Amino acid sequence: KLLEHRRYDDQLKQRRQNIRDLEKLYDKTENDIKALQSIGQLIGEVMKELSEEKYIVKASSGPRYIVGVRNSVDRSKLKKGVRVTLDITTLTIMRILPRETDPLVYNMTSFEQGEITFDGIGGLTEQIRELREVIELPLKNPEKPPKGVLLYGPPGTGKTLLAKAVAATIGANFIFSPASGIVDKYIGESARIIREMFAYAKEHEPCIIFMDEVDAIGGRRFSEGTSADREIQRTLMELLTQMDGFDNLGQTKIIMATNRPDTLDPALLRPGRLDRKVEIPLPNEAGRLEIFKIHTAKVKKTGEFDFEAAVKMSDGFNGADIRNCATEAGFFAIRDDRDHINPDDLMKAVRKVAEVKK
Amino acid sequence: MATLEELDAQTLPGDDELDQEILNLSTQELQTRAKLLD
Repeated sequence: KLLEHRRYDDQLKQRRQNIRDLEKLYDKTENDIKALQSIGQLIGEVMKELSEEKYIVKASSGPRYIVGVRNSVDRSKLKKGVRVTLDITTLTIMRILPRETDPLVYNMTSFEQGEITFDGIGGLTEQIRELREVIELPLKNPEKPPKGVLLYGPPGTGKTLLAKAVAATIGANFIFSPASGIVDKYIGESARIIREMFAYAKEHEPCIIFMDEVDAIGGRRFSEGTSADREIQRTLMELLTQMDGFDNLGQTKIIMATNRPDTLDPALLRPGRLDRKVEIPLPNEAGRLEIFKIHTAKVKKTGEFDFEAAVKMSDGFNGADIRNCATEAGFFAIRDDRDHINPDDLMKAVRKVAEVKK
Repeated sequence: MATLEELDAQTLPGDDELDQEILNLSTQELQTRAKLLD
């Protein structure tokens, strides 16, 4: 007879609980429903203030317009270069705004510091120190700051990684720059790109600026004729303008990247633009063995796995080539069923690594 | 020993109200859901 309390409370409990489960979604959706009335409002920076109301504002979408204030507007606060919300029809301020632009992680590439520190790629240690002192420290010791630093040699040896490892050590925001996107086509977009790269960083400083392998947007060009090269020269110069120009690296620093240095504008290499031309030689037999037991041995390996003799046969390799040595033996490892690499896996690779190139 | 039965019984319609009334509250916006969407 007493089974009803359940059948009462069973319904009840769920039911009374099922109340707002359903009910929550309504208002939320309703907001979405409602917000469909909320309509978009144009944007622009104030070029200047003609009169208290009268403004010179280039539309963030397009050309200049004479406009007035609107409301909740501070004709005080309204000032040159100030992003404001603008009107579609009234064409006046629809709000006063903060501002920033560009795909920070895409067109700009925004990654904070770096993945592994300078040490993990150690064996470049010359640079490792040498760069840090000329990059990281000049911040923390007010007693020139450095203009620019240019990697060269084979990339990613730790080379490209250096940047991250570099980026890691400082605390600045590492900002990666690939080149051609800075002027694809896109029949323009030069400083606006780079200055956002400057200014965002200039505001977001400390920032690391790392410009990848810059021979498309860097370098002295060709006949120095016009392929749209005139785009490049500009772009080539836009940095020059920020560098040989008064723009400094306030807390934001610039890492230049090339795999070959001689591929760059001589004027670019100049101090006032570049104060460091960063070589990345191949690791020595020491440096290898150094990097060897670094990149390699941290992959699980036997002591059976042949440490130096590999290095003996390991010559003219880079940091990733060292990794290749590991990675290649790893083939034989998965071929020999090895989580721990065995010397068998190894020197087959080593020569095989020393095979294709030196 | 039958009180709470009739007591938990008189809850159900008032209980049911909750869901039964929200089924109104459902359709109210469920429409507007479909409406401004579709």
